[PDB]
Amino acid sequence: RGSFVEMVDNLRGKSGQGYYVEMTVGSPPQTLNILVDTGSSNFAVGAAPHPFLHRYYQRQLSSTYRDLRKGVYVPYTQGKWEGELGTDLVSIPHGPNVTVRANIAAITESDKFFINGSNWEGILGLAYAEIARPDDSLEPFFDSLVKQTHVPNLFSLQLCGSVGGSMIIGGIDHSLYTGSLWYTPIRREWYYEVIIVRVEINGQDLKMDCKEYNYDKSIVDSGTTNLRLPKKVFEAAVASIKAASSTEKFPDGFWLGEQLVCWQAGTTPWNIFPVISLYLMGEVTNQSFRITILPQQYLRPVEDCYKFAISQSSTGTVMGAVIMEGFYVVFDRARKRIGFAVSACHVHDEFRTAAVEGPFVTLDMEDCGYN
Ligand SMILES: COc1ccc([C@]2(C)CCSC(N)=N2)cc1
Ligand code: NA
Ligand code: NA
Repeated sequence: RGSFVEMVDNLRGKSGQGYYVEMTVGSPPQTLNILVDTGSSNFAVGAAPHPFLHRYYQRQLSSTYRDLRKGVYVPYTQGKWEGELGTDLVSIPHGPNVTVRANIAAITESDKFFINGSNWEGILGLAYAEIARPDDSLEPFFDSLVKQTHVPNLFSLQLCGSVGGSMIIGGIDHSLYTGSLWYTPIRREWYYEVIIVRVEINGQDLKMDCKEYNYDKSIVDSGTTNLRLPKKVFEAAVASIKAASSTEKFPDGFWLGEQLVCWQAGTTPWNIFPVISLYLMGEVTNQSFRITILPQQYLRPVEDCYKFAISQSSTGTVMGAVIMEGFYVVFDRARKRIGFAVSACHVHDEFRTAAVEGPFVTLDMEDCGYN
């Protein structure tokens, strides 16, 4: 409890391409880099010599492999994969000293899923069984871990925006945040669903029915890069951010993420950009808190040039890496809640820092939840 030095700095990544942890599967162990994803629930790994992959899971080499004689087909908005299901022994070298039998989807065919140039070979869905493929009876990795060990039912993520960070399995490390942790209830155990109750751009409420903030859901997701907002909320938010920094101008498509923009090294005009504040439902009736992020978070370096790291959605609000890189995030599954605290590693300046502040009084927070 409280200190987990061995798991500190166990995540690596490429900006925009996610964060991965090193894992081992099978006996003797085969080492793989695995994408950490709080927005899905399958543990799936490449199992065939696709040209983009550095390595892949060779089942024939594992004496502890067991076939489930079951296929699974998984499409996305863009990507897709299919695989064969099985179980085998799994470890996290820079994690708790335990081994568990878990479900593994051996990816045998894929399309627009593996990234050419990326250093990961699979994906660890850390979300709940409800959203597992093909159905909720396929036990997700973290469930199996908790059932078979004395590892407490929680994990936390410190993503430092080339990129690095920490996944602390089964605990919290207090050296990874400053100030206090504030908690938001997980509304339902499927995705890590939460309720946003208010959005401010540089102090200014957007005066939207808060039900719009959560249409049709809001989630904390480490596998998505951007802050994603519902169309209606997105429109208002760009309108408000456009207005706050119309001191200078950029092409109209930049806000849609259809192009980039540049400045000279040493001094970028950070300060003409507004903070964004999300107010989250708190632990207590009529009590909320807020997290505030800097431009440093929603202006993502590309290569001194930056892309606009907020974009629209038809799936609800998605607090991707943009949000999460400002914060130490605790997925406290045991008490059905997500904790936020200001990250010890987050990218700030001499002027403003990311913030987690409360309590605030918000009435009718239940009305913001979409049914
Ligand atoms: C970078 O490759 C990825 C990342 C994430 C995902 C999924 C499984 C679906 C898209 S969004 C998400 N969090 N998880 C699928 C592929
Ligand atoms: Na247990
Ligand atoms: Na601390």
